[PDB]
Amino acid sequence: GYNDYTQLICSYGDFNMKSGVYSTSYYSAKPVGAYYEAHVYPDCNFTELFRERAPTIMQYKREVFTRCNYNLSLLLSLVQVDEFVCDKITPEALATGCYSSLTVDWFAFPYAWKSYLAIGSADRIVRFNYNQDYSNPSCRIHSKVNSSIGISYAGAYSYITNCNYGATNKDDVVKPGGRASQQCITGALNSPTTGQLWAYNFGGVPYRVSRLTYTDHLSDPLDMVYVITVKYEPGAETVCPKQIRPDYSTNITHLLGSCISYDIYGITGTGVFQLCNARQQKFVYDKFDNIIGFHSDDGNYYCVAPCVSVPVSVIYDDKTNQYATLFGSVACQHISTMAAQFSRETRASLVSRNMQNLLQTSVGCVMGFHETNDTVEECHLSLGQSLCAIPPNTNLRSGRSTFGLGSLAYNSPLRVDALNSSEFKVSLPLNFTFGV
Amino acid sequence: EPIDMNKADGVIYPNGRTYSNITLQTTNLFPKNGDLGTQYVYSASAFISNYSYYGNPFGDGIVIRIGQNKKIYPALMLGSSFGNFSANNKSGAYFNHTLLILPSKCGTVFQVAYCLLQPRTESKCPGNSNYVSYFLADTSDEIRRNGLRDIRKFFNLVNCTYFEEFNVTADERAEWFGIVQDAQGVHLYTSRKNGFNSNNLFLFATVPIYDKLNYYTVIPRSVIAWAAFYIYPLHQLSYLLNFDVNGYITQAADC
Amino acid sequence: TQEYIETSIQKITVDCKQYVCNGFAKCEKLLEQYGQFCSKINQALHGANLRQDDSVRNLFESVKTPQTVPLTTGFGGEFNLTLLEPLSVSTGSSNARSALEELLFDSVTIADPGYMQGYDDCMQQGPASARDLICAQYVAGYKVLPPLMDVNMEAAYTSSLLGSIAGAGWTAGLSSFAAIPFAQSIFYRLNGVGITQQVLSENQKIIANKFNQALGAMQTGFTTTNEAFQKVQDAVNTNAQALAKLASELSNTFGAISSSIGDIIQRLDVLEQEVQIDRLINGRLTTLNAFVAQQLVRSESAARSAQLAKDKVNECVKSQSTRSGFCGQGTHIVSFVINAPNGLYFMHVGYHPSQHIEVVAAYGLCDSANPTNCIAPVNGYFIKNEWSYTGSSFYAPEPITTLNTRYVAPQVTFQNISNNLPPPLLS
Amino acid sequence: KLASELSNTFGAISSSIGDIIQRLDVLEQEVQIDRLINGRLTTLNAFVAQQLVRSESAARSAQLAKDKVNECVKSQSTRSGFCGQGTHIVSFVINAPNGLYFMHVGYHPSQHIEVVAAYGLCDSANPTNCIAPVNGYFIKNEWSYTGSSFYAPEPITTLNTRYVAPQVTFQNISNNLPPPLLS
Amino acid sequence: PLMDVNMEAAYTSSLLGSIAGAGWTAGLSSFAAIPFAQSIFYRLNGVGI
Amino acid sequence: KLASELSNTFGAISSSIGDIIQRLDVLEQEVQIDRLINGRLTTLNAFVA
Ligand SMILES: *[C@@H]1O[C@H](CO)[C@@H](O[C@@H]2O[C@H](CO)[C@@H](O)[C@H](O)[C@H]2NC(C)=O)[C@H](O)[C@H]1NC(C)=O
Ligand SMILES: *[C@@H]1O[C@H](CO)[C@@H](O[C@@H]2O[C@H](CO)[C@@H](O)[C@H](O)[C@H]2NC(C)=O)[C@H](O)[C@H]1NC(C)=O
Ligand SMILES: *[C@@H]1O[C@H](CO)[C@@H](O[C@@H]2O[C@H](CO)[C@@H](O)[C@H](O)[C@H]2NC(C)=O)[C@H](O)[C@H]1NC(C)=O
Ligand SMILES: *[C@@H]1O[C@H](CO)[C@@H](O[C@@H]2O[C@H](CO)[C@@H](O)[C@H](O)[C@H]2NC(C)=O)[C@H](O)[C@H]1NC(C)=O
Ligand SMILES: *[C@@H]1O[C@H](CO)[C@@H](O[C@@H]2O[C@H](CO)[C@@H](O)[C@H](O)[C@H]2NC(C)=O)[C@H](O)[C@H]1NC(C)=O
Ligand SMILES: *[C@@H]1O[C@H](CO)[C@@H](O[C@@H]2O[C@H](CO)[C@@H](O)[C@H](O)[C@H]2NC(C)=O)[C@H](O)[C@H]1NC(C)=O
Ligand SMILES: CCCCC/C=C\C/C=C\CCCCCCCC(=O)O
Ligand SMILES: *[C@@H]1O[C@H](CO)[C@@H](O)[C@H](O)[C@H]1NC(C)=O
Ligand SMILES: *[C@@H]1O[C@H](CO)[C@@H](O)[C@H](O)[C@H]1NC(C)=O
Ligand SMILES: *[C@@H]1O[C@H](CO)[C@@H](O)[C@H](O)[C@H]1NC(C)=O
Ligand SMILES: *[C@@H]1O[C@H](CO)[C@@H](O)[C@H](O)[C@H]1NC(C)=O
Ligand SMILES: *[C@@H]1O[C@H](CO)[C@@H](O)[C@H](O)[C@H]1NC(C)=O
Ligand SMILES: *[C@@H]1O[C@H](CO)[C@@H](O)[C@H](O)[C@H]1NC(C)=O
Ligand SMILES: *[C@@H]1O[C@H](CO)[C@@H](O)[C@H](O)[C@H]1NC(C)=O
Ligand SMILES: *[C@@H]1O[C@H](CO)[C@@H](O)[C@H](O)[C@H]1NC(C)=O
Ligand SMILES: *[C@@H]1O[C@H](CO)[C@@H](O)[C@H](O)[C@H]1NC(C)=O
Repeated sequence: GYNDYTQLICSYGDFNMKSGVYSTSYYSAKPVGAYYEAHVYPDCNFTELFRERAPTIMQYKREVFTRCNYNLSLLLSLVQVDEFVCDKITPEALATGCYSSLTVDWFAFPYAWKSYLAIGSADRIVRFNYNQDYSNPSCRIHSKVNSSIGISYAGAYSYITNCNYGATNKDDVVKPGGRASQQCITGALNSPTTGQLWAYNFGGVPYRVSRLTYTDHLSDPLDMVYVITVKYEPGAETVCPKQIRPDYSTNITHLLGSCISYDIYGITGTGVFQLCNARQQKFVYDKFDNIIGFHSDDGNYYCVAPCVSVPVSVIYDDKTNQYATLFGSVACQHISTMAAQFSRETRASLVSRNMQNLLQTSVGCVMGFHETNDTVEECHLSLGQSLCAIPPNTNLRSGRSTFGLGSLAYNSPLRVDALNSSEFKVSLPLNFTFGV
Repeated sequence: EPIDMNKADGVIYPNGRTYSNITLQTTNLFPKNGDLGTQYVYSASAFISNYSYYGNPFGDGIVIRIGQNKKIYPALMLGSSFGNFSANNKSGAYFNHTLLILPSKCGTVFQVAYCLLQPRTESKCPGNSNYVSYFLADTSDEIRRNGLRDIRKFFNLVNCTYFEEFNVTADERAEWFGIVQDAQGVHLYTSRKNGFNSNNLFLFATVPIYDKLNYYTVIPRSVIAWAAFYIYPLHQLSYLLNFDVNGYITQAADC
Repeated sequence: TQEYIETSIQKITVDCKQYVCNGFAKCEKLLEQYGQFCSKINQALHGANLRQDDSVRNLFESVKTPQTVPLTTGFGGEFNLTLLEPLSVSTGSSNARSALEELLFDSVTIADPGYMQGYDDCMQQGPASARDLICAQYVAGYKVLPPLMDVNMEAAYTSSLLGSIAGAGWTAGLSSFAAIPFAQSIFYRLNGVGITQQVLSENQKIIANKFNQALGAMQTGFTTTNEAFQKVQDAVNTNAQALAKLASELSNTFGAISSSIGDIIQRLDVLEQEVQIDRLINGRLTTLNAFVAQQLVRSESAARSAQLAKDKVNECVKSQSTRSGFCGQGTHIVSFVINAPNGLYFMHVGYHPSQHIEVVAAYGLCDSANPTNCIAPVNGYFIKNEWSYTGSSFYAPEPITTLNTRYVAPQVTFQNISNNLPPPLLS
Repeated sequence: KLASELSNTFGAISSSIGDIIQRLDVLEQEVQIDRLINGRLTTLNAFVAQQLVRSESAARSAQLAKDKVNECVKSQSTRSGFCGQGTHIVSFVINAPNGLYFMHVGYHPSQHIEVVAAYGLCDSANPTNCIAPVNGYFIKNEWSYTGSSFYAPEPITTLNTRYVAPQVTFQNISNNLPPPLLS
Repeated sequence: PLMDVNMEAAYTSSLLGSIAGAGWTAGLSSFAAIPFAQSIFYRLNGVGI
Repeated sequence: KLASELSNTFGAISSSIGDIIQRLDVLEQEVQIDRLINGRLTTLNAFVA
């Protein structure tokens, strides 16, 4: 990241290399600023979760949150977490980032029965009462809620132990992300507490249901289970935290042209933003799913590139140790805006600009060259399109020297004119030589 | 009026990103090609069919082709349990919470409600043994909820959790509508985005229904053929989708 | 006969560190668990591109043509070669690409990247479906290198080869160069394969017309019914397919929770993101290694085809080839070569007999009074109805002279004639 | 590319099995050892594929060397550009590491001149008696024969001409006749 | 590599010993012990000098 | 090669998708099935090359 020569040396993994034109990776591009743009929505309302009667696991309560801004720092102070089991997320990841939906399923459940909700369990509680989805990033937490928060437990807290129907006694299991059917609920709500399999007939089909209660396993620090499932759908993000990220700036006009880390609508990445002229959507994608632009809140369209995007080639000769840069397929009037992304000496050359450096060729903008008319037959420093680089005759210890540009003349063979008559012309050798 | 994949009939647009000029292979809820659906006709000469006796299975979801290939909107009743009414043996009773989609006014205002349907003990009402059927019968803003007025003469609607209203502008062209239930609730899809040919279903509402819907009935209507809408089921099918320049699905392949 | 030979592979350099990791330090630290991968990929791609340019330089060294006749509007005389001649010597611009080269390039969908201001264009225009492969160079992290020689220089080499076709191969050795006209070279080539000078002088306008129709039938020859045109198109499509395989692989999660490092870092703790980034890194390394292996195989194929094109040029364009089937069907007369996308396009004209007749011929003729004096024909037969001479490539019964016979040893199979002796057999 | 990727961990905690075994429990070391096995298996498969493609290229080059030995070092080539530029005179082959080294000696002109030549000469008294050069040209001074690879005019004799059918392009000569054309 | 440099050099030397012959006249069955200078002069004569 | 590399477990508990689905829970099914998928993709890619 000091020179283009040092970036050429760090790639290819050696110091003593031969002459040639090499493709060079970047080593001095770091994110400087930070940008954050997200929509503001009215706050999510979590009163039903913590300030009402605790739901029963047989008929648990589900609430789906959409187009609201939450605050996890307040929610975690009202509970004492005993154990959290997250699938493809973390609570630190739940405190950040935008979702399309936020589903919370909560019910009252004793803390001694964690094994009955673990994945792979074969008990009646998973089979007939609550089956977790496990197809979206979800985290199930076990918490104790104080009675001073507003939670309460009353009535009977029961769970279905068996629910089968029909003449073949087919078990009415619970699909993942589902609840017990209304037939099982109606059979349970008349079923005895002790756990006797009574028989009923709902809608012409025999049904049998048994239940058991756990209302005597609940105390004043009421044990509660909160299952939080999020969904990710880019271009449809609605639930984001009230807290804006701390470093970030909310104005992009002073960060244009520099590699910044952006958190625009729950997605994180690094890139360079530049204003460009070219709306059924906010983000703009290419054919290969790479965001190439976005529409801002004001009237402006910033097309975003990756942090490194300009192809850089280094022309180097092992004798005299000189080097030069080739910015491939890019105009010379655009390099001075993207400078911060190059090496330190190249950045120091483009800032405080001297236009002697930048020459525009048919293969891109070159640096460290001078225009010449001399042509060479051998081409060891080919730039393509019949251009060869003529290395200087001064070594690097005496100071940097410029390369020569434009070479590869035609052989121009000897011309014999046709008489176009009865006779013709022949080109015969007077002298000869032997070549091997 | 069968499903045609080359016209992309009944395909649901993927939620979120707008795809453009690429082909996409998805396996998601889609109408099966060649399905004729079930034709429902509202008379206009009051005069109804027995559409309230069926209790068709909901399955994964349904899609509806409304109007041309008079444009009278459908009325729907979705629920979890289906059975007979008491003391008359007549089918059509929906137990527990029941989703109602009622096209009030002339099809310009919609009522969506999710609540119990308690029969009334009056003559020609359910539970009276004079029962035949329930139906919806068709300036200042009091008939904006007249479909609700017709449906509350037969049922009490006593404990109601969700209620919303939607404004749609009057038109006569083709239109689609779809209902899909997942773990986030009941998703209502429509093709009212009206961009270019359209005929693609986009999400526009979500009802917080967490009980599994197992049945749907078509509420009979009478205005005093003149009405034809076809209800096609949805299946978990592999499809191949073609997006055009504007970003709409033009071709489909049933795979 | 039209034949396409693909003498090259696209030169592609890939920024390995940017491709595998999107600038994240954690990914670049986890990449060190797979060794110096990026250095090896960079060295392999550099070696492949350097060998490709060396092959191109050697192939065009075999088109040296040390002497040439300058091209003029009148070339071939009655024979029409304005299709093959440079556009500079024809009407208009000083470019050397012939009308056939322009017609061949204009009828093949190339989607030129633009080596001067490709970045800037890709920035100004929005998303598309025809230039998105070109615009993926600056997003995915690769680059398509320009060819070693400009199209003007390749057209200059082809034009200099065209001007040297008639004179080369006139006599023994390659040292001299005659400046004979194209029509005389064609007539001598037709005479060498067994057509009498009497037939050539009598039927010269018919021969010129047949050659003109054969060369002018290629105006509509660049259609979907032409096999070599489809070879050009599918070579271009194969290069585009390899490029599209380089992209569209960063969109693959490879079993991770997302296709991007930033989401994995944000959504997971510090221990699980190591294995997720390892999954993504393994996917990217598999893609890069597959691309490099494919590049090596295509380089081997391009080297083989470059050797084949060198013989085709040295054997058929620069001289008449008497070996069967090497350059087209029938009897080879003259072959032309132009520049095709990533290769060379060859056109071999051939002598095809439209009609055949059957006639009794003899091995040779002896004398009854002098059985040790026998003759055999050169480049022809001794056809009956006594015996006359034919050309062995065109039916024209002509009197036997010493200009078409040779004195050979007597054989049992030779026929004996007593009256109406040929002038070779007299005395 | 075989001894270098034995030092890679391939995502495991170590590049060796001996310390993976002794640092982890029996269930947790199976995945680490399997990661090392997968990495070394991909390395070996890549090496075998590279060996196959290199053997294909070596077979192609062996066929080329077989054809080139039988044509140029064992005989006069008389083929343009196949065995060096210019006209091929003599070639030699010596052994090189993993192949053969060829040296093709060729005849190269250094200075050229342009003279006026004829397709052949005929006699005006006998139009049916016409000659042509065999390995050279009829260059004009009246007319002389020369070689096709060296400029040295010589008198026209019967050992460098051959009788041909008359044509229109043949120059008429009636003042001085070459010995083939004289009667 | 299956062969010692001695053997390979023996093959190359034997090939060098038969440069002047083995192609003096049509057919490959005969061999002429022609001096190298005479073979070179005959090859130059066949080239067109 | 194609016939025989379908019997390999590739580090999974089984060489069959059905046994992995039956024996393990849904979180581990996607982990172990991806081990079979990756091996079969490797086999097909090697065959095509
Ligand atoms: C959050 O939800 C609770 C209950 O769901 C809301 O509390 C209700 O508020 C209305 C009017 O504010 C009262 O009429 C009800 O009696 C309240 N019910 C209960 C159970 O408290 C609360 O208002 C909501 N928060 C916000 C900000 O809207
Ligand atoms: C998110 O919730 C936390 C906790 O309720 C808020 O932190 C409180 O902020 C107020 C305002 O100064 C203080 O008076 C409290 O003492 C804070 N409580 C704690 C526990 O720190 C925080 O402000 C909320 N975030 C937002 C954006 O409102
Ligand atoms: C679902 O609906 C059924 C039928 O409407 C309800 O069952 C009724 O429950 C009440 C309360 O005990 C009884 O008086 C009725 O006799 C029952 N009817 C039948 C047909 O059994 C059931 O309670 C509902 N489920 C709920 C509300 O969760
Ligand atoms: C309509 O909702 C009310 C409110 O929940 C229900 O009244 C409850 O009924 C249950 C069962 O009889 C009692 O245990 C509760 O104490 C009642 N609560 C109140 C506030 O009265 C009523 O049953 C519902 N009606 C129907 C038909 O389901
Ligand atoms: C043409 O005449 C020659 C004789 O000059 C015939 O050749 C002879 O055939 C006899 C057959 O018994 C042999 O014994 C002689 O040795 C042959 N002589 C020569 C010189 O070949 C020849 O067969 C005759 N041609 C035909 C077609 O009959
Ligand atoms: C050499 O003489 C011959 C015989 O006169 C010429 O051949 C004739 O040329 C004229 C015109 O050039 C033609 O009209 C005749 O048809 C030719 N006769 C034959 C039999 O071909 C020949 O052209 C003369 N050479 C030159 C260079 O003029
Ligand atoms: C497998 C039956 C044969 C072996 C029987 C021997 C001992 C059985 C005792 C308890 C069986 C429990 C097995 C699963 C334990 C977790 C149950 C759950 O919470 O999911
Ligand atoms: C619940 O709140 C009361 C009221 O201050 C407090 O005394 C008690 O300690 C709290 N419970 C717990 C577990 O902290
Ligand atoms: C961002 O900064 C620019 C700098 O001139 C200013 O004009 C603009 O109003 C700012 N936008 C804000 C603060 O939203
Ligand atoms: C937008 O287009 C105008 C031409 O009308 C041009 O002057 C301007 O520079 C363009 N803006 C950008 C960001 O390229
Ligand atoms: C190179 O050639 C151009 C062509 O006109 C000329 O203008 C220029 O001065 C030349 N440069 C040098 C250094 O001679
Ligand atoms: C509805 O009416 C049709 C018409 O006769 C009849 O076939 C069908 O059985 C009826 N369905 C009922 C009564 O459920
Ligand atoms: C409704 O009643 C009919 C006959 O009266 C019976 O066949 C049918 O099963 C009943 N339906 C239900 C759901 O009980
Ligand atoms: C409805 O069916 C039940 C079941 O048989 C019967 O008891 C009842 O009388 C029927 N109602 C009428 C009105 O017939
Ligand atoms: C529907 O239209 C009525 C009448 O203009 C209006 O009062 C109501 O707010 C509208 N509803 C929505 C959701 O826009
Ligand atoms: C969309 O794809 C078609 C396919 O030919 C193409 O013609 C058209 O230009 C593309 N449009 C865009 C905006 O990429």
